[PDB]
Amino acid sequence: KQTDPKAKANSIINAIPGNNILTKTGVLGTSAAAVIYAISNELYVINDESILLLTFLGFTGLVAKYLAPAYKDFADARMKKVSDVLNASRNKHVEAV
Amino acid sequence: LDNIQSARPFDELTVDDLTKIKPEIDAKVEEMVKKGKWDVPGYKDRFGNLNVM
Amino acid sequence: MQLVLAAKYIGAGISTIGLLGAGIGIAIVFAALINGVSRNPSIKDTVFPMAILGFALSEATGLFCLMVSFLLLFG
Amino acid sequence: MQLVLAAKYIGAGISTIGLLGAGIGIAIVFAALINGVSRNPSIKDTVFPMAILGFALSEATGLFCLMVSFLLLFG
Amino acid sequence: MQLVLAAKYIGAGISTIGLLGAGIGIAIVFAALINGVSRNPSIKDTVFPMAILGFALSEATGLFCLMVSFLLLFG
Amino acid sequence: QLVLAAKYIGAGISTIGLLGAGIGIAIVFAALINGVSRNPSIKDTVFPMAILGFALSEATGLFCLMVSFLLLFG
Amino acid sequence: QLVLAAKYIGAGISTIGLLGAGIGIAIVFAALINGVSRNPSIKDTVFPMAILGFALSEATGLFCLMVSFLLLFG
Amino acid sequence: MQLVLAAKYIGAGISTIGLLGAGIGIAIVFAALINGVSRNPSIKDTVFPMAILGFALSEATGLFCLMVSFLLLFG
Amino acid sequence: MQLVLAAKYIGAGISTIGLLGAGIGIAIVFAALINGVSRNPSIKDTVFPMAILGFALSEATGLFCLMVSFLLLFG
Amino acid sequence: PNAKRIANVVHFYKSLPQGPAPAIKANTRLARYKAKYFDGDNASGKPLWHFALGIIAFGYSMEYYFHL
Amino acid sequence: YHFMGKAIPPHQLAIGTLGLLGLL
Amino acid sequence: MLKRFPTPILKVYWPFFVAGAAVYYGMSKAADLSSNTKEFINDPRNPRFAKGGKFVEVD
Amino acid sequence: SPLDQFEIRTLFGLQSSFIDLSCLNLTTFSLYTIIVLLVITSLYTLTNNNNKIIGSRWLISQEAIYDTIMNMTKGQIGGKNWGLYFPMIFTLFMFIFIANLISMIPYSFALSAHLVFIISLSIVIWLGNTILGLYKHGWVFFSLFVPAGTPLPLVPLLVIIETLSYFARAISLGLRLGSNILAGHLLMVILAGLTFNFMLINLFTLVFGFVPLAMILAIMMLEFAIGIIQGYVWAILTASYLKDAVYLH
Amino acid sequence: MPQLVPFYFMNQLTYGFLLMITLLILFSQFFLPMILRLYVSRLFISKL
Repeated sequence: KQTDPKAKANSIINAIPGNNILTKTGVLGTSAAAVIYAISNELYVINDESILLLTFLGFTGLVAKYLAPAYKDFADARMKKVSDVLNASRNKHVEAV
Repeated sequence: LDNIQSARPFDELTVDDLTKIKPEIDAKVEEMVKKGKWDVPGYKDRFGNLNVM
Repeated sequence: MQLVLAAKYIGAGISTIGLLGAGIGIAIVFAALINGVSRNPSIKDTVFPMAILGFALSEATGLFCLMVSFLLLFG
Repeated sequence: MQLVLAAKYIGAGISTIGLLGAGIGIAIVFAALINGVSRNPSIKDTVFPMAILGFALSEATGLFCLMVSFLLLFG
Repeated sequence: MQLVLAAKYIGAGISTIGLLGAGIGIAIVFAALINGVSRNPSIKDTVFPMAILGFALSEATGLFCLMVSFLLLFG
Repeated sequence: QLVLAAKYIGAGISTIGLLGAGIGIAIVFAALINGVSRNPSIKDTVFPMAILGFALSEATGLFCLMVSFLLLFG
Repeated sequence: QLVLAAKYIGAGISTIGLLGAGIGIAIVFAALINGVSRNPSIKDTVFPMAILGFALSEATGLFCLMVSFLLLFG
Repeated sequence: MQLVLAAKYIGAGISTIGLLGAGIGIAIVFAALINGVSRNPSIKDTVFPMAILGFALSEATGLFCLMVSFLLLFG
Repeated sequence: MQLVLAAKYIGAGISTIGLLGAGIGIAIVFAALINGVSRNPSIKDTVFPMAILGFALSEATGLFCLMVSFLLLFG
Repeated sequence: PNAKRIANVVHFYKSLPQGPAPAIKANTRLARYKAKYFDGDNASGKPLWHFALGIIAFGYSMEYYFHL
Repeated sequence: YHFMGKAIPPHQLAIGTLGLLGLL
Repeated sequence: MLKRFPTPILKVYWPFFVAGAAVYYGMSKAADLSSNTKEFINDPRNPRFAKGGKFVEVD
Repeated sequence: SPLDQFEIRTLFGLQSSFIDLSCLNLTTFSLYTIIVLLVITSLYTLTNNNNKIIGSRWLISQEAIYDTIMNMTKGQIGGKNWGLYFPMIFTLFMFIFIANLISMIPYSFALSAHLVFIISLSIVIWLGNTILGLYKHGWVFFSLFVPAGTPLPLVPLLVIIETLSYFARAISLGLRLGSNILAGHLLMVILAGLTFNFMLINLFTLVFGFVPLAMILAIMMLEFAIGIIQGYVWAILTASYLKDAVYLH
Repeated sequence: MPQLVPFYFMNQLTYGFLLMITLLILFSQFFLPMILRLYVSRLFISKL
């Protein structure tokens, strides 16, 4: 109905149906139902501890935005140093024979 | 040039493969544990220990 | 029976004053850490375990007072 | 239950005093930070995380005395 | 009830003792700022934001005290 | 009546925090003196920071003072 | 049973003495940090003096805790 | 004699407030000990028995305080 | 009567708080003594009696604190 | 000398040449879980999020069944 | 390595005080 | 997988294990002494009720 | 009751009438010990991709923990044989380090905040220092109780209030950790309980009700620090205590 | 405090000490030397 929704939402439903999914007719065919069941049946009570859950979600967001690529760069540099010295020492020593 | 003739999977060499080609590694590690030396002599100088502090 | 719980809660209130002896404690430890690193930049990796050691091994004496407060409040 | 609820308010009053530890504490940490930057302006990115760490670890001892007051007010 | 209310006024009186921590502390921060500018004047623009940060964070632990004081007044 | 008496007790209690200002203002002015004496050329730069610190520590004392007045009158 | 309630006030008041102990362990390790930072070759010489002074200061903070335990349990 | 028996325990609690002075005092003595040996390594054998002398002489006050606490608690 | 016999014990419990003055005072005296001996060794024979003189009347102020507790504890 | 030579060529002759016996995958319902998340170049920290979500779900089910 | 009354130098002295306060 | 190495963990750590047995026994007697108090003699999940006896219930 | 998060509930159950078999049964505490054991097993078994030398990015973490506890226990006991007490100084770390990250997960449970287990573990380590010290050094083990060259007329005082500090060491080492974990969790739950009832009054509070949420986020940021630092402080004090017990000063 | 004083003392302590002896034997014989094999292997390829 919209301008670009008929392709973007189609690719979203295709990527939701691209991994062994026999529900390619409607990707949200069973999900949007079970959401209504959980809301109307009161399966998740909003709790005292739910605010702690929300702050843990925000904490995980901060970790996955900031600490994850920094640790990725650190681990990759250490991995490069390990593989570089371990390869170059044996190469330059074995070449002299 | 038999050293270069056998090719080099050092990025994917298994420690089980070194234990199979060298039982001396297994004996050295076993005696080094039995006496109690968890230190590795001469490791820290060329390889950074990466302790936090 | 009201007197027991009343004096119980008063004593539990009294037994949290000792945390001002721990706030200043952590303060003086990290203050000396800062002044020791600033006047010698190559001592950090030797003075930092003594910093963490002195930090928690000084808080412990405020946490004892907090446990007296918890045994009053809930025990 | 009027006596125990009157004692709750006095206990929450007494458990406020321990915040002065943090109030002097954060200041001693940042005062050492300033006096360490003035002796050596090159060690800023080494020293300042330790100042933030000492800030947090003394503010924890402040909040451990605030939470007893929040128990004695309501819980 | 007068017996609960009078004790609430007493607890509100007791609570504000902890603000002397902030009162000493903000001044310790600014005093170290003054002694730091007098050693090196070219570092004032770098150091003064952390001085006003220390003012804010030390005023925080005094206003928690003031918060408990008002909650023992109007609640 | 007990409540009016407790008002005066709490008003008496809440003035203890003024010693915080009474010590801290002096630490600021002491650093001011020891800064001017070490370096006289920085006096006009340093002096407004001392005035600001006096004002802020005075405000921290005046919070206890106004809680004392609220327990007195209001 | 006024005594059963008044022993809890005593167990609360007798826990204030740890205020000195925490500041004490701080001053000891503060001097240790300053002494290592001024003289880097004194750590193994003077560190047992620091552990000794800590042990003495805690025990003399611990007197208050054992008096509190005697009041609360005896 | 419930009032006097309660005042025994209250006085035994309030007695050990002054015992924190010994905890600060041992620390100030050993603090100057570390600070003095840090300058001169060769002054240890003179200063260290003097340090334990000052330790015991400052310890006597806290021990007298704890003694008055045990006198009020046991008689 | 029990009302004054309680107050005797409570006042004796109060009067040991002043002992922290002596407990810190002996420390400052021997701390400056240790700093002076470690700073200048050969001045010890002159400096040490002044430290004993300061300790004597500081401990006497501690005994002045303690004697009111003895006076109120036994009548 | 010889002490390096009869060390290094004798070490090198049975060094398996082309990265032989590769065994890049298997089928045990966790080796496929180890290859996608934990092995050589994937290595990502998403299993921490899987594990945290597992404890959140399990603890919420237990808390709802007992207290709510 | 103490020397009490010019006697044999005592071992460490620590056990005797604990033995004195034990029998009380 | 993993090759087990015979590290000496008994001729090194025996007083830890002896202390563990001693604290185990002392906490057993402490638990039995605490499970018969006035507050906890009518909590129905204690192991007294699974063998024989029922409900002293005189406090 | 803000402290209901530490309730121990029995799940799988077992009983009898012959023998009291109620000691062992799968419980919340027991299930979280099974989870701690499986996590610590998972950090080393499937971490190592097919026993490769290069040591993939997951193994750098358990490399750094190993190295920062080797270089910590070499600088404490540091004698002829320091490595003989290295597995205990590592497995006292990893239990407390994993059992204080699992407890941070919102609907979960603190193993470390049970004083009866941690104080028991501390008393176990204290008696295992005294027995080891007596066995290794005879009757002269009590030479630990005199500091250094001290004047003899004040030695027995300095022995009494040295031994009092020697058996305060039994409960202090545990109660430090117990107090930190318990106070941190009780702080987070009480501030969550206050900000919940802050946000159920009139709709103007859900507007600009982001600052108490940010304060709780800051306390959760602080709580990982106060959880990992205690896992380090345990393993530094029970290295210093083995220095005292093994080597006489 | 009510929650840390139940009947479950022997439960807590039993699974705790079983886990301690488990992790001790398990760490010491399995997992620390599988790191130390990596160490000796890296240094042995480095010395060659």
